[PDB]
Amino acid sequence: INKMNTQFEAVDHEFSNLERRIGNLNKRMEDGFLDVWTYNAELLVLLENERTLDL
Amino acid sequence: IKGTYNNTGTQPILYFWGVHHPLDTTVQDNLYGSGDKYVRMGTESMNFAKSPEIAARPAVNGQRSRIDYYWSVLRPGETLNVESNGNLIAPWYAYKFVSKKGAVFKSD
Amino acid sequence: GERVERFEMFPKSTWAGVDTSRGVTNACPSYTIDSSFYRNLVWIVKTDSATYPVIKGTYNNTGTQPILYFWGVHHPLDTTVQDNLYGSGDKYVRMGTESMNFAKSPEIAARPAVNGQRSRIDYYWSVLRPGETLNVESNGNLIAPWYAYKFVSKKGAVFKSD
Amino acid sequence: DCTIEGWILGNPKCDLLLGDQSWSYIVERPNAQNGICYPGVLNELEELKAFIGS
Repeated sequence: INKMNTQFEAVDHEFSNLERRIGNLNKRMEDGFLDVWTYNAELLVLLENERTLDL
Repeated sequence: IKGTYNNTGTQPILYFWGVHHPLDTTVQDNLYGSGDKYVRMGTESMNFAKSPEIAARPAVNGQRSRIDYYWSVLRPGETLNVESNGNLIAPWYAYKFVSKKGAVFKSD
Repeated sequence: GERVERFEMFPKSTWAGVDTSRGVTNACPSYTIDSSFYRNLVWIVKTDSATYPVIKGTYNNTGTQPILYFWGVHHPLDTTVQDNLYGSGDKYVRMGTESMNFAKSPEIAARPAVNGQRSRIDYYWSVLRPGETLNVESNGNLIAPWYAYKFVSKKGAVFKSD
Repeated sequence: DCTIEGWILGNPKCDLLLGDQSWSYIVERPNAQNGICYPGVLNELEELKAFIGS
């Protein structure tokens, strides 16, 4: 819980009609960070439960 | 017409103004005088100058004219000068502003 | 973009009092002739009579498809070229919608020659939303829209490869 | 009932927010109808919203 307390802050600013590219960049960055954090947390949970029951 | 405002305090000043674009030369010559018009504004770091662009746009809320709105932030110690020969929407009220990081939510 | 439908928005018979056929140049050739122009834009030129009368156009949106459209402003190299292709006096090219505002003035300058042309044409584009009306007005130097694209979208990308 | 545009511009139908105010976050309803009354374009509106959020 200590090493996971670091929060990644992200808010969706308004993007205009001519800011499709910046909007797509924001979306891709936030989605990639979400995928990374979700994968890390889930696989850590699995491996930790494994080695805990083994212990 | 000319105007000026000095900044004495320590609060930034968010302010707004606008330029009116009629639909006919008749509307322009009726609301304002004749000749070349302009709306210019300056600060220690801001420079703005807009000329009237008369065109008959589609009607929105019964208006075929337009008003382009612009905004700026006068920094503490910064002076603002405004000059116009016509088509000027003049600032009347502004906001002294002190900031700290936040966000905006679009929900019901 | 998922699907497009090319249509004609402002026909050549919309601009009154101006010559609609002279809008060709050797810099934009086809495979048959040497002097042509874009199949979607019209280079409006003066008739025998001078002064380039004020031209207006409009288009209403009835359907449910957004309309990608293009236009342009011509900048000659001399006041001679401007006074020859268009009338005399202050020119302008202005356009408006429910959300778009455009206004360009002629900026005559002798640029370096590209494809035998020392003049320029600034191209601009926009997307008329469903239910949005478009108005166009000009006293000269206008490249008028002729064909536009009704457009229905879904996320995709573009690849630069051989 | 309004947008940020009509709020800081001073649409006469959004005068409940007024004078000296303070907050931590701002809520904007989606189906509002009191925005820009006289038609026009508010330049750098997205940057204005971002600067107002702070």
